[PDB]
Amino acid sequence: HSSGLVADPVVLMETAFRKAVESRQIPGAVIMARDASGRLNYTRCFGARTVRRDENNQLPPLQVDTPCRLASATKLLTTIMALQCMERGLVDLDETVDRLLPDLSAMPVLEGFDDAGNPRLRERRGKITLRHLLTHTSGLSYVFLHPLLREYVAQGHLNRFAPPLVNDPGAEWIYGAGIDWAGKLVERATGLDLEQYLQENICAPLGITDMTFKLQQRPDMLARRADMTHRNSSDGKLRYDDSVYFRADGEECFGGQGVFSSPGSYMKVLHSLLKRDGLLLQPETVDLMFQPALEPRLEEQMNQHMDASPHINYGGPMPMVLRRSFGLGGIIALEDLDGENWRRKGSMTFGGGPNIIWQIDPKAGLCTLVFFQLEPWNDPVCRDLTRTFEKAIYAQYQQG
Repeated sequence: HSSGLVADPVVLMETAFRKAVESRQIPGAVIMARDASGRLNYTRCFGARTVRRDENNQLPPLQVDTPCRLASATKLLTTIMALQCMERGLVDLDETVDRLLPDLSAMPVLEGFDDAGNPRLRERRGKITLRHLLTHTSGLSYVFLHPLLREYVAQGHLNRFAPPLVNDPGAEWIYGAGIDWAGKLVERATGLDLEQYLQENICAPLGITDMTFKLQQRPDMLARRADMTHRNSSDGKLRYDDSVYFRADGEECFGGQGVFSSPGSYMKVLHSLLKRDGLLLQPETVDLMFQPALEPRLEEQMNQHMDASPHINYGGPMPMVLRRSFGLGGIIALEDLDGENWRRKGSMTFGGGPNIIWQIDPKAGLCTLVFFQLEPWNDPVCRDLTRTFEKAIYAQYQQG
């Protein structure tokens, strides 16, 4: 036409999400991207927050303000809370946790079992520090992940705080309860429960009114929450899952998994970190979070473990084989994911069990999130849709 007078990657990506909902591959999704400047403010919602039909045989929509189970996306929130304690001089990242976590310090290491089935417990060697807790290098694991803890529970010997360690601090990178113990350290250092601490130090500075460990105390959030959806392994179909986490909060605030919030409120956290606006942490402390924390020996072992474990895939949509490290808050990419087309070296990421993925990319000046409420973790459809979203957004952002 006439200037001034009266195949898109992003449009194609949005169509892909819409088709995934229409074909019942996913219940719905929320995708968000923000840049440091504020110029990029992209939010899109697709489909439903459940597969359970309401009284009118309708599926309630999944929205930017829908309360969701964050699962392991809670770990970044707890990391920030522990780092605020450090900034306020309540804890040193390299001092022993003995002073605030004598109960964790008293925990033995489970070595194995004797030929009669009796557990073989020994004393932990070396100090556990808050830096070990935040980097998953304390020797703490998870019952569902470790074969020794799996055997220890199956025999009837045992709550994220209860299991013995499986290694000494600094021996190896092991995904586990270290963030739950970092949350407990925050409570001990401040004299507040993690819920009150979260409200005063993460929520209030960002104007967040829907982020809590105590969902049962929020009937407004209960009325609007997503339900969990499960993909059946037998036929790949979507089913309603009555998640125990949506029924009761429990007494303990589990820093590694327990927060419920909306995608919109979670993006406020990511965006504050990307902008280094000082609302949650000093800019120097945010820079520290993105620094590779592992010595060469642990970096090599973590990479060998992850490259060999695509069935676990902590990295979610990141390439299966990549040079990574771990910072304070998530996995750091030590190389560009795909040259100038996608996440850059230095970007940090983590996920939540229901296929939630967050990433902050300081070099590119972008942060993105994808929320699903679909289990199990590492779902191929969610993975592919997340890669498609990120790649389309990076393309549009760089084009100008």
